[PDB]
Amino acid sequence: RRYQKSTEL
Amino acid sequence: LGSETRRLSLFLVLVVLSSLGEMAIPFFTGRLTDWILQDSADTFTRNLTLMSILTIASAVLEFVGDGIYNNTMGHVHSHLQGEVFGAVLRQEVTEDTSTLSDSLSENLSLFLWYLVRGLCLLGIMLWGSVSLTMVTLITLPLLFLLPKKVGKWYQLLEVQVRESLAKSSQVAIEALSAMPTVRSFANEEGEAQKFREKLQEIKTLNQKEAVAYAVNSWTTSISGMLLKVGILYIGGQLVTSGAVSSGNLVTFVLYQMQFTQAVEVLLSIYPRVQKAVGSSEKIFEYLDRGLLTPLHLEGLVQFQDVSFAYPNRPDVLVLQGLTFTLRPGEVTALVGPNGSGKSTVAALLQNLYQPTGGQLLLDGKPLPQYEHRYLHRQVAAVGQEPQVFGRSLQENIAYGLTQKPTMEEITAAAVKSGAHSFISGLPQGYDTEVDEAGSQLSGGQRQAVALARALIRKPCVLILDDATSALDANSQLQVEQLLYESPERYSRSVLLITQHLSLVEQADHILFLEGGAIREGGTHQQLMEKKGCYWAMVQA
Amino acid sequence: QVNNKVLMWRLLKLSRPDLPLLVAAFFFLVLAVLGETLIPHYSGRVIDILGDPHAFASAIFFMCLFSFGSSLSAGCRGGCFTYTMSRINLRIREQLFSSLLRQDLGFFQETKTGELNSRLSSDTTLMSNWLPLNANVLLRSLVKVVGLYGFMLSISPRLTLLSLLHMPFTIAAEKVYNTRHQEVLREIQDAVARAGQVVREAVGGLQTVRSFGAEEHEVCRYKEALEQCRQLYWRRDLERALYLLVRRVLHLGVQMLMLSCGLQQMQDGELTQGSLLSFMIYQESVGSYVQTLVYIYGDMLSNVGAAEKVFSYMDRQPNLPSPGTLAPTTLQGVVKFQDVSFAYPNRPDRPVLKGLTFTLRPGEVTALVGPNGSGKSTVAALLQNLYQPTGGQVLLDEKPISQYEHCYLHSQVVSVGQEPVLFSGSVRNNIAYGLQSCEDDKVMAAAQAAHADDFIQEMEHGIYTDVGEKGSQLAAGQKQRLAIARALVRDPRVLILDEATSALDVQCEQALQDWNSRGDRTVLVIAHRLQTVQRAHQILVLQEGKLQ
Repeated sequence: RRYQKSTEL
Repeated sequence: LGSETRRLSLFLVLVVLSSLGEMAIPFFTGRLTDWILQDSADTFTRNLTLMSILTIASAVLEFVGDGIYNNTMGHVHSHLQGEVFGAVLRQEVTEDTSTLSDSLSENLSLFLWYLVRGLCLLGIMLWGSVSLTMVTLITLPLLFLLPKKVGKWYQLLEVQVRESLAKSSQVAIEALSAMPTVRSFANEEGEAQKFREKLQEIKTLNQKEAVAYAVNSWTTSISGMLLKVGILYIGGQLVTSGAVSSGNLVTFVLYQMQFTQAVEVLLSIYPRVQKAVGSSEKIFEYLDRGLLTPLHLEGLVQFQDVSFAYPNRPDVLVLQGLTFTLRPGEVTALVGPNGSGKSTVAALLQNLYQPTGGQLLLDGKPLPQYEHRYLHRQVAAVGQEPQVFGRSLQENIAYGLTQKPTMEEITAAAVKSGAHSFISGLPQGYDTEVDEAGSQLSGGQRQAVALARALIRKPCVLILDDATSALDANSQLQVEQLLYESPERYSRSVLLITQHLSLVEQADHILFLEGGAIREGGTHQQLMEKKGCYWAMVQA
Repeated sequence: QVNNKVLMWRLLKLSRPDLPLLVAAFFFLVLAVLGETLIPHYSGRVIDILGDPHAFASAIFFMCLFSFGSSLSAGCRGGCFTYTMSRINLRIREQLFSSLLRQDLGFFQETKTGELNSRLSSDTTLMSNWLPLNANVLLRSLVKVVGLYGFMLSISPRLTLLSLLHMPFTIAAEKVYNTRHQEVLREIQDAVARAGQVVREAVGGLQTVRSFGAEEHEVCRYKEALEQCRQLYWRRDLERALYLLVRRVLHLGVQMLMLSCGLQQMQDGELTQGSLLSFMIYQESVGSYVQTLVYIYGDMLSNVGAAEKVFSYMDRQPNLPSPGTLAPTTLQGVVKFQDVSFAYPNRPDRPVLKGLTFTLRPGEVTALVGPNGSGKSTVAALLQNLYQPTGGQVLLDEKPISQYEHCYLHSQVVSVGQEPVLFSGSVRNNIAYGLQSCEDDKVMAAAQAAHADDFIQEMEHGIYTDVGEKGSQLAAGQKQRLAIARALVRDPRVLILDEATSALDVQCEQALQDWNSRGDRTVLVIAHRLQTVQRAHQILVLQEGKLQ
């Protein structure tokens, strides 16, 4: 699996 | 974790292979570039087939490896939780392990994947062009210092804001949990003012949190742009010089982008792994901190120089040289000072703790030598604090039973204990489930359930005490009448520690202890008609 | 439904005072999106030019300027939206807390404190992300998609048709995966809660388990719960990997179909190299936005539901009677009960009082005795206007108690609770609770009236120390004498005692029942024994809801 980035505000 | 040393090794192979299979999209891309400036279709087809095959194989291998790792980690987590709970229950927190294991597993998997990826990318880049790789390695640390510094400050501000919000929450829950007093004193405006004053402090921190967020975003973008430009300039100059072709430059650029992404992921992931590893040691430390065969007992017990104490220290002993004895088929009661703690003797009768001195052998056999499985179902009785578990009533009234009793047997046991009426009056019969921890129970119902649970196993000794204290006067009278009306006085030994003299009136031989040993005793009629303790208590 | 539209309108109106911030945010967002759209076009034109210094310099300068401007706007917008979110959260929490304090006592008798904590700690944050997070990402994501497709159609009107045909196979897959995940998560949560309940039950009944030696069965039940949860964990972990594999395979195929078609079109002569590079960049970038749009639209509904759940608490109507206005200057203190009957709304049609009737006088210290299933507590409570009697009436100085002002009434009449409760404030704040202002001279006088000074005065700084949380450091007897001092600091005209002598000294009770606060002020004391008989001027027993 691959890293998931948090949505930018 | 050692028992799964093979499977994990298999995983540790597959990931590596996958990490080599996904490096075929950049490489061949550059190759295609070097094909477009030197214009057959045979090489184009070969490159396309190689790229597609390698990518498909990498995807499949990654899927298989992830499946194997998740399957192993689930079993490891379940086993760890089971062992933790068993140790905790026998010792006499649980959710901490459950909330830690998933995070630890996920972060470890991501760390391993991206570390292997980064290693493979660095190796292929170093084989590709030494000079550009050296330039990238030199300029990486200088462009990866300030963003961490800004991010730490932003994270500190965020955690401060969250802590302040939690403080205000309680400042509110505490106020809302005692409404009758607040309404009685007409002090709602004070509570509103206190909450507003609490919020006026977070209002200050939010501004600096926003400013730090903006500055962090700017710094990250600037570093990201500068890093790429620094290597693009030197790559362009090298290509113009004519030492290397354009396809090699394209492959190196793609590899450098992927390598930077991998390094950034690793830096983001590592602290969580460190925190979880540090936290698991607390759970570890908290977790790490044969009998003769019995056949039957006639109910004959006796003690000589018996002593017992609290687990904290042997100096908290509540007995010293006791000589308690109850004949088989005879019911007796004991009395003493409230602070003497004679109730532990009942625990000594249940073999909960080994004697601190002498012996407590009963029925011609040592007390701690019989099998625990069969002894607990022949020497136990109603506890000092009646309660009902969250299971079904048909199961609550027979808890701790190796074999579930039949409906007729359960009904007979309840009737002998007077609990048949409670079972009949309960809706849906015995299939009804009682509330957890006695949430909807009653004193009389609890006493009846305790008596039924005691008498279901046909005990060879009775340690019933304080059961009628929680029960009502009518229930106590019914229990006393049932005890007195049993066939030939139940044809067994009873050593009930009664709380009222009404039960002790018909005692075979009453006794009272003082100083850790029995100090007086005899017949109830003789005790109440002489200078004994019973007569003094009755007169007083 | 229209309920969602109503909730959305309410959430819009809640954010009305944030216009100067929202305007700047929605300006910076547009600037950033417009800047980020145009870079690959200039990259492609630079590539084409390389294969005239003026055009090259112009293109390079424009690309750099757009990159820098977009980089700045992408941070300014985030800062503004973060500040707006924080403001909305702090605004909604205050309204939610200030609306609950006006509810009736039955609402708190019924509703569990856990629900109130959940509303005031978790949902008030979930409903605060609606405008600054969801309606922001959705807008930019959709706009960016429109701009990218416009540029793609401009570059090549034929290659874009393949992406337009391919998109549904991505949209449907993302929707299905999100739908499955959203339910797997809640199933896992329910299983975890059920597993924890077993440990809670084992902890609750520990003594019986140790007495019967049934640990080997509780361990088995816990292991069964864990084995039930592990399967759900494994199912989720498998579904995620399957989705990832499908996504990877689909993308490679699309790219190879794009690469092959683009090369075959260029070798014909209808395209250039920079145009192909720009088209490839656009086609690569469009998919992430297409997926995140679906993600955000799916996530917004949870925030809407949380907002509905929060708003359902502050719109409920209370059950208090009509407010009063009267406030005489000198209350006589005569209290009369006339045919008073009462039934709790929580357990209706099971009356505790059946036509109770009695009369109180200033000097006539009246004592109530008799268990009556602890019904003596109910008659004390309804004398403070805490509950309204369903039958009969209770009157103060020939007027109903409900006709007096709420602030005024609780100054003349005060009662001491059966189980005293103390607050986490200082000693002075607890004694002067509810008062607008007080002087330390009165606090000493109030404290000396209950002999609590023997404990307070040993303590450093006197009355300014912090009492432990909910009176944790105080003893049972100490709390009783502190609660008494909270009453005579107010100089009451009517006094009610809920068996304070059960823990406090009997002589102290006599002094409290005979001092200036009780010399000519009506005193009603509740006793569980005949101890009140030594001073009661009018003893009154009541059983089964009927007076003796």
